[PDB]
Amino acid sequence: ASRLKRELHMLATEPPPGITCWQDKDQMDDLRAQILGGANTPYEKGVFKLEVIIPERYPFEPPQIRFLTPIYHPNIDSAGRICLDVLKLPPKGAWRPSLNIATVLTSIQLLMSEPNPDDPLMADISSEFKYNKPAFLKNARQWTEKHAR
Amino acid sequence: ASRLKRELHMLATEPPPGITCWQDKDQMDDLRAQILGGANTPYEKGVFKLEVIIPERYPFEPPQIRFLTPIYHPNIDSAGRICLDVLKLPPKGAWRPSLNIATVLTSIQLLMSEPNPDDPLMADISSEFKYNKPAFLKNARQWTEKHARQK
Amino acid sequence: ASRLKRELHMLATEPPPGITCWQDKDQMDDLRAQILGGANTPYEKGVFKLEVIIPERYPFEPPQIRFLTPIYHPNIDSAGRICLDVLKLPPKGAWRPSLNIATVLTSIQLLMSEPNPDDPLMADISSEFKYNKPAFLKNARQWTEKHARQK
Ligand SMILES: [Zn+2]
Ligand SMILES: [Zn+2]
Ligand SMILES: [Zn+2]
Ligand SMILES: [Zn+2]
Repeated sequence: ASRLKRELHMLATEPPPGITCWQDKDQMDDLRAQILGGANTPYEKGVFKLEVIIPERYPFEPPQIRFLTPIYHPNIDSAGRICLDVLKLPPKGAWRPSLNIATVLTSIQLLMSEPNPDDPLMADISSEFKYNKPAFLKNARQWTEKHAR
Repeated sequence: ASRLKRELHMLATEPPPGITCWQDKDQMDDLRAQILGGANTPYEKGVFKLEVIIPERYPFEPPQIRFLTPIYHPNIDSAGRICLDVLKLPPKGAWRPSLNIATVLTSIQLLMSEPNPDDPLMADISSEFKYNKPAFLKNARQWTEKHARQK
Repeated sequence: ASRLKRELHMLATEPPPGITCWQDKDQMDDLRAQILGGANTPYEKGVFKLEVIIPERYPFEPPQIRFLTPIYHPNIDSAGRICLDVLKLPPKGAWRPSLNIATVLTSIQLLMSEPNPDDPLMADISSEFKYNKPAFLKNARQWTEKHARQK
């Protein structure tokens, strides 16, 4: 502990240029959610599990949400990370303390139904969505059958 | 502060249509495993670390297992998630309470020796496995050398 | 609970061949870091968050570090995992106890400025970096604006 304790104090106080390092404490790390796949989307009949972390400064900062169930989507990556305006920090992002967990989950449900070509987290899936939509839908349906449904 | 408790009550009793939100309590979250790379597989020289999480209603739901070590394989992704029948619920999947941690780890070891081309979690890797096999095997050997600890 | 303890006993005493289990005892898991995007790189004006885990055997094994903020780079994957010599053990790697958390964070910052096409975790990005650099720089800039920029 002597090294680590002192090491951490040196990083807190005299870090290298462009670098900072601190401790956080989440309010809650064991919250989970489930979203049903929507009618008239390739995720229909699938059930999708998610992780919801409530960070230290909620509701001033947004919940931190990743998909646990795999999903084939241009805005959702191999690690389940999600690109969405209401999940991004103010002032540039759309999160505010006048929204809540329910509204962000409803926004993720909407995203599943309305993928956004301008916000790629998965460049290959985004390219397929743009230039060969029938192939994208086939793949999205198969992944839903394999990993969700 | 008190908001969150109230918020969760409201999510629990009256959620949005198609959405549910609840609290999980894992039986154990710090359990680890290690699988030695198999003979006559491209993973031979490596050792592979995994995390094993035991959920609240085990053994009625399967263990939640992810590779911590990077591995180049069509059925395993960058988060270490694993597409395998014994890790999925019936009727589609093969989990039942007559299986256990030891048997599912053995099943994952067999999956490492026998990849499945129809169960993809990484699109480029699956395609390459089926259509450009020599490139797959070269990449799998190189990833073992560069990103796994050597045996 | 009784079932789980019985299983852990059996795994400790008579595991399947090639497979072992144990419980990790990390020194620390709640440490966070931040790297400012470097001047004269495509990551300029981005702010990048990272997770730092300090394992049981630090400083004789390296710290375990990944990006939480998405970044477009040949040596960093979709889960934020980082391919870098000082994060790996010898003989293949360069971690030694004379290094520390601060120097490794500085090495990650240097890696951002100087990608390494020998060690690709992202094959498509590595090819773009080698053969179509203006397109690499343009895409790295766009990803920075979309996922890492705060004003
Ligand atoms: Zn984003
Ligand atoms: Zn690709
Ligand atoms: Zn699957
Ligand atoms: Zn590596």
